[PDB]
Amino acid sequence: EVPIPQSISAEFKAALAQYPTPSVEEARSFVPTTAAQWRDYVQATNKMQKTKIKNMRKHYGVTVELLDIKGVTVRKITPKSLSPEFKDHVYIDIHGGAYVLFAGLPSIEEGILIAHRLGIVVYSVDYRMPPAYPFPAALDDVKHVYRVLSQQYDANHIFMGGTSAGGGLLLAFVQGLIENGVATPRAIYAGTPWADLTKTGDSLYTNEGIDRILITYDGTLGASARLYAGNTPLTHPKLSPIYGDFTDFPPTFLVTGTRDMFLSDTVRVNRKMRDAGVTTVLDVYEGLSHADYLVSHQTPESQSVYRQLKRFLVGFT
Amino acid sequence: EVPIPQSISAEFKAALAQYPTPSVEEARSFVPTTAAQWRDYVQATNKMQKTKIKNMRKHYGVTVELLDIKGVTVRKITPKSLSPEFKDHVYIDIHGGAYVLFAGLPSIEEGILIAHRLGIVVYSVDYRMPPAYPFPAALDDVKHVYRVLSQQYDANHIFMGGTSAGGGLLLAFVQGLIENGVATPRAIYAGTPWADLTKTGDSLYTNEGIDRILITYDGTLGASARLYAGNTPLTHPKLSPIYGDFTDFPPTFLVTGTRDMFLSDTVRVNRKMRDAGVTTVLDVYEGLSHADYLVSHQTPESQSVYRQLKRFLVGFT
Ligand SMILES: [Cl-]
Ligand SMILES: [Cl-]
Ligand SMILES: [Cl-]
Repeated sequence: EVPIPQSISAEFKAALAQYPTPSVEEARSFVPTTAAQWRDYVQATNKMQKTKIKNMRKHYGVTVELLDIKGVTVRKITPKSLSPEFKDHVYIDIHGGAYVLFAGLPSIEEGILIAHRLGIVVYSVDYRMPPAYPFPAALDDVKHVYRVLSQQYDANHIFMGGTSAGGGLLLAFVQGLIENGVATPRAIYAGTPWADLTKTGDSLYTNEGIDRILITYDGTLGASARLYAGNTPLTHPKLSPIYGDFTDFPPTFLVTGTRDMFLSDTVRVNRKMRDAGVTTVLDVYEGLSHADYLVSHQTPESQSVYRQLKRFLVGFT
Repeated sequence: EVPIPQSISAEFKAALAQYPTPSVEEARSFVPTTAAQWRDYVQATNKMQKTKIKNMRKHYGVTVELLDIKGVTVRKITPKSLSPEFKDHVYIDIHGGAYVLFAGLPSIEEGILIAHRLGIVVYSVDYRMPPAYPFPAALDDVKHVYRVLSQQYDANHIFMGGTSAGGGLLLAFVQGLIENGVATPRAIYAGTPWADLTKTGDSLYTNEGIDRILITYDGTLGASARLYAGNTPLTHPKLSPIYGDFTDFPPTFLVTGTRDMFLSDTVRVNRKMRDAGVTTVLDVYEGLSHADYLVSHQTPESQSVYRQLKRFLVGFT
């Protein structure tokens, strides 16, 4: 069949060995259909994640300050020391979770890694999600936070980033800034972005059962897309920003992996950006699934992701 | 459950639909193990490729001149229209063919595309191959041709590129220049390089039966590696340049695709280059198999490859 990737770090090999190869069958059949089933999936998953966040916060020694910005919950994450290159810049993090998971403290996982590994202050947006708040609630929240932080720091001193759903939301958001004539962030990061909610990217098929994190589109992933979308067609560019326009995008850093089910959508975004004359850096990791650099963040591969992101953003300071 | 990639061009869809792709079992089914077999296989395959070349020549209207450079056959390819930015620059092409295919006129397939689409004079090296001339004959040939051309043009006015085996050979060649303190070419291109002759890259397993050009390692591909290597262990860095040092490499453009069995080798090379401070641009195409931009060159995808390569190299003139 398929061995653990032989050329990856021994640390990452150990990480992969410790999860059983989960079941495509069991992932496909897991689909909430009632309000109580969605609520409990979300609440139980978030409770599990909150413990990880507490440990990470203590480990890296970051401060986490709970704010309200124009009615949006935001957590400001400050590392023990800051990189001099990022003086007077800040980073706005848009978390992932397939548009249904990781509200509250669980939202700040990547935000902690960014703050600590880049040495930059991070504002992680705790945006609204279905079932209660489907599209466009999350987009409205990001807009309202950016309007405040852009006035306080200047657009050209703001970096933004997000993984997975947060990456897709970010692309949709920047598309909206551009079509409304509003100044964009200096540079952005999209980690394995959910750039198309439909089952269109080839790797959704070919890395089914290979991506150890997403596993398949056909269970909660597609169902989470439909819940977020409501009666909006899934090809609407603010749901699926691959279908929007990338003209005038700020320089973008895109991360994915050879086993990632969102490999295709990440490279589709890269291609459409380059065709629009956008500056991009694509960084694809051997052997890596969707967001593996988050899931297994104490690996050389994870360190590499944030090292290369730092080098990229430093270039625009 | 593996549909034709839905977002690729109509032209590339027609190309994939109409191609009769061998099963993995067929491609394993057999493999030359004697002289009759290797010579028969090579001749038959080369005959078909010769047809493609004669037709591409006619279609693109390039001029081909037959050269002998220190006993090495080289074909000089001049397009009907030259790009002004490439005045006094030339390109050296190192063809692919798994180190056994496409000697003779068949060798110039990518050289034609490069000459026409970049508008640059191309020297395509017709290097010696097994079974008659195993490693290091091809590498010696490239060495000889570069010495003469570098004298003629200056190294900073030479670009070099290669696809598949030719890409691997070019990486090995450039490592050798650097360890001997010899001035390297200005910038280089490696298209889906064979950077590791062992079955190590994860995509050799995961894109088995998905990559429509290579299909599987475990047929003629792995056999061709062993024929080329002879009794040299496959991890020798001049066979498998992923195991060499990429420090001081010139800026490199790397191309691959999400279905490519050499996706992994390509991104492994990219990661070692970036870790060694090398400037790279990585361009991954949705839905594309090994060298699909050559096999199906009359597609928007293929045009995009060379458009992006041209942009990259023009930046270094
Ligand atoms: Cl997610
Ligand atoms: Cl890149
Ligand atoms: Cl080849």
